[PDB]
Amino acid sequence: TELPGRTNAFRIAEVRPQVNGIILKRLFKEGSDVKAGQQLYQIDPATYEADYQSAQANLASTQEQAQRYKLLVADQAVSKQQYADANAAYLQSKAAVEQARINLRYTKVLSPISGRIGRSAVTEGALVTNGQANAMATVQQLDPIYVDVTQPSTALLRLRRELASGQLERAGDNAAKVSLKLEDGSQYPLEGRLEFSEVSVDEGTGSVTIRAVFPNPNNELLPGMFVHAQL
Amino acid sequence: PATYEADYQSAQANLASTQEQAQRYKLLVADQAVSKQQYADANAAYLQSKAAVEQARINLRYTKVLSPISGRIGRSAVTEGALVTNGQANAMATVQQLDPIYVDVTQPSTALLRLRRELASGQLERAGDNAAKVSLKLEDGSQYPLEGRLEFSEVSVDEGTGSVTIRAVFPNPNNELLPGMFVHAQL
Amino acid sequence: PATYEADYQSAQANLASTQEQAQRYKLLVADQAVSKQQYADANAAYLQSKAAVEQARINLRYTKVLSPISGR
Amino acid sequence: PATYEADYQSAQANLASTQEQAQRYKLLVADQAVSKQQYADANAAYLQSKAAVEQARINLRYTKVLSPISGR
Ligand SMILES: O=C[C@H](O)CO
Ligand SMILES: O=C[C@H](O)CO
Repeated sequence: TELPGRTNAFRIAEVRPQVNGIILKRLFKEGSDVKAGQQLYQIDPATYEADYQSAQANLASTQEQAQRYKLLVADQAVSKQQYADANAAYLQSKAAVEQARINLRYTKVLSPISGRIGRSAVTEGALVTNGQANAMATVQQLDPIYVDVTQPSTALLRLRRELASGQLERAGDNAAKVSLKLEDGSQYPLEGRLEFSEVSVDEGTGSVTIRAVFPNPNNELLPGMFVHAQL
Repeated sequence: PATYEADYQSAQANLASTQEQAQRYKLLVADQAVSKQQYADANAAYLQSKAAVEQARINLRYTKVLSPISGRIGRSAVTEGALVTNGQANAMATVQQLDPIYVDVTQPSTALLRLRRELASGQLERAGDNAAKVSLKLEDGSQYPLEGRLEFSEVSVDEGTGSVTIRAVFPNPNNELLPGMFVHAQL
Repeated sequence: PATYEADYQSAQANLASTQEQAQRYKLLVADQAVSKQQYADANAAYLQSKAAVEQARINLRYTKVLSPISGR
Repeated sequence: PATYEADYQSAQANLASTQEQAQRYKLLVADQAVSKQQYADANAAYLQSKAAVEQARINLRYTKVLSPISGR
């Protein structure tokens, strides 16, 4: 039995800015392989870095001020007000620093997922805004790769029982071993699982959609291919 | 939540401050050691802080997107790293409780009555008040192993057709039954 | 020196920023892609920063009270 | 023509405005008081207005349908 389907990325993530600024450098090769947590961009941190330190200086000051008054009020050398106001400022500073720190951190646009980044929709030197609609880039885990197969709800059961009645080659709980046949006609050398748990159902058709998972090193398989699973 | 968490704490700091200010100034005006203005203003700020904090708290909370129902989630319409907006048109994902599963049956208003009386006249196998036991037959032809209730209380009526729609309830562990199947209930 | 040290770095951070700003705007003005009033201001900030830094540096330095003479 | 007449004057009002705006920004770029890009946007609007007015004028004129040929 041959089940028609489309290959899809195993995982998709969008790269976006979370701080305002100018793209200083784009540290990645379009179309290369990037790891999750890897810096993909550098937003000119000249200022954020400046504010952050400007802040810490402030906190260092107000903090001393406060700690000194805490001591003094205990001996009434100072009033309950002055200490209150002093500890007030101290708290505000401490807050500012934390916000400064957060923004500086967002200056290094990291990759959320491990996969394959394509073209960078943003040129170096460009202006980037937190909340902006468009994404700077898109990474894609392409190794284990999906193959979305759609069968009429009936067939999914039929297969499901053959799986339990040993009539199908086990591949794991709810998974049968399968082979892939490119629209090329050729036979993808490796083979993978065909999980039976449903992922979606077009109630307007009643048909179900399940996923096959093939190993894809060498990156021979790419999203969008019209293939055929085999049981 | 890096920031929401930051604003929330930034806020709580403030409240802690203004609250002290108030509770104190509430005592000085008490002995005319501070004008009515000074205290009114102090309690003003205090109330504002208290409000700010509550709003910060609410936003932080929404940071963790929970599932409203228990059931089966399908694909996630949103990728990680994506930008999400309150009020946005599209839903991030849809959960569907498929275990007890419904089977919408449509019979002409007449038939519904015919069956309703057989139910009362014991001519139909009771399954509960207003419910008769029923079996399911997939469009496959096969016979769904389990069986369930066929509630007679109407759910909707296409007045343009006069026909009524009632629901059958089948157990569906194993998740063999899925939405959209064209089946047949049997009595 | 906890603070002086902090102000001093707080400062240098600032200068590093305004300095970049200035050096860049001067390029723009040369293409008339920014009013010289914008540049003037940019270089104005740069000079203030540069001044701040120097004063910061001076104060930090005075943080280690040294002995003027050799003796007892 | 109640409206076409209104739109035509509504427009001319606009043009009179943006035109002044432009002519003034034109003296600024001359003294590097503004960027080329600014005088650009200003002159951009000015040209759009001038176009709008001409279209308004044309339409108002057609409010008076005329005969293409001499005949019966
Ligand atoms: O931008 C999406 C792909 O990475 C490239 O073209
Ligand atoms: O929500 C059901 C499917 O997973 C998607 O669209």
